[PDB]
Amino acid sequence: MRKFIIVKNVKVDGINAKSSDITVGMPPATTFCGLGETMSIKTGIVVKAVSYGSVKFEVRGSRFNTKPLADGVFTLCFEVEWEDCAEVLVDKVTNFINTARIAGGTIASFNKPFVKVAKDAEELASVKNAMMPCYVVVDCGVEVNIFEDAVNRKLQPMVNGYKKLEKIVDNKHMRDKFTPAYLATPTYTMIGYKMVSNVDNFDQALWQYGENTKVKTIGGIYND
Amino acid sequence: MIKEMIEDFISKGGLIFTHSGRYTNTNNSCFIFNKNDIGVDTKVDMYTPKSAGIKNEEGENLWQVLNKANMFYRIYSGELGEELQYLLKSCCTAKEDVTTLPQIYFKNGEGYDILVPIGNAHNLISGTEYLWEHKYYNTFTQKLGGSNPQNCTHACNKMRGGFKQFNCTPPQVE
Repeated sequence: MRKFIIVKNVKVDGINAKSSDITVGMPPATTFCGLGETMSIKTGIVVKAVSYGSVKFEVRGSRFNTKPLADGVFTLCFEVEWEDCAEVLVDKVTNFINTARIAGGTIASFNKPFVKVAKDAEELASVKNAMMPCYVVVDCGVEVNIFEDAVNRKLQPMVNGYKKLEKIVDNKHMRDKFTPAYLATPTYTMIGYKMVSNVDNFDQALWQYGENTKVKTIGGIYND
Repeated sequence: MIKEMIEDFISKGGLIFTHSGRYTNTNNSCFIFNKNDIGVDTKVDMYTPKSAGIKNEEGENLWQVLNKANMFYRIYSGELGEELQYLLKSCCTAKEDVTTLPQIYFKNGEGYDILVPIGNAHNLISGTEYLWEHKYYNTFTQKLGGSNPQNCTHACNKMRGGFKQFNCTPPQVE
């Protein structure tokens, strides 16, 4: 919990809004975890976690009559390990965003990346508020299942990982014949959205990969 | 009763599955049957060419019958007994097919797995019924199988009204 780089107003065109057979809209936390992981690989920077928020978002055809495509604007925040400089980080990140994709859609513009630092829990709230304004995604857990929870808790299902179903036997068509490959199906959690400044503990908005082919937050299930 | 239904189903190249890549591409032939997934209310999907299956006078084909009165669990467990079992499970068999499906890397410790995502029959069939019964409308509807769903799966062939999807649009800074 020391160093974070923030990228406000990442405008993205032609997002593939479909993240599973039953979820269409906001790209799940897996997607933004994959974005940070991809950045780490290409830039050699160590990315610990990512908070992301919604600024604007619209599935095409859902506001006015005119596969499911969307467009929106996000604010991103990467928890990072880096001491080599401050703007050499800001430049490596700029360079990567310019050509990165978010759920298949192209970045059209973003504010300039900047670096924020936290020495304790209290500075961590300043990192959080530097994302304003945006609605970040926090993990509310599953009580019963995503269907019952969607009706009764009025919360929003979100892909949070995958269950491996079977190992792939013949890698004929597989891109990569050394990495272990699995037939898999998405798993879900329930999420809620918070105006960042209203998040009590920023750890609970910082998403990263975890055990058993899931993503989760550093601080666990969201609690007010 | 049920036998001639299953009989005619095994006659054609009939497969019972809990997961399939067809839901994402009508030409993919990946079908998987996750045995741990099976419970009293587990909805299942099936495939025959042209989605055949004889139509028992009650008007129903096997897919309709198997998903009505928890008939799949009943049969698959044994309150039916050997005869109207094991050959029900003779079709609950896998079929690997990667073509047209995505391949993604998913971090795993130091290293990665590569995952080929396929969709879940129960969440489609039971999910749509559940959001229907409970008057939940914060949804999109998606019709699968293309024009000609009868050649995709049995559930696509009968649920021509479409499957419900959660509208995951977020709030917006105004």
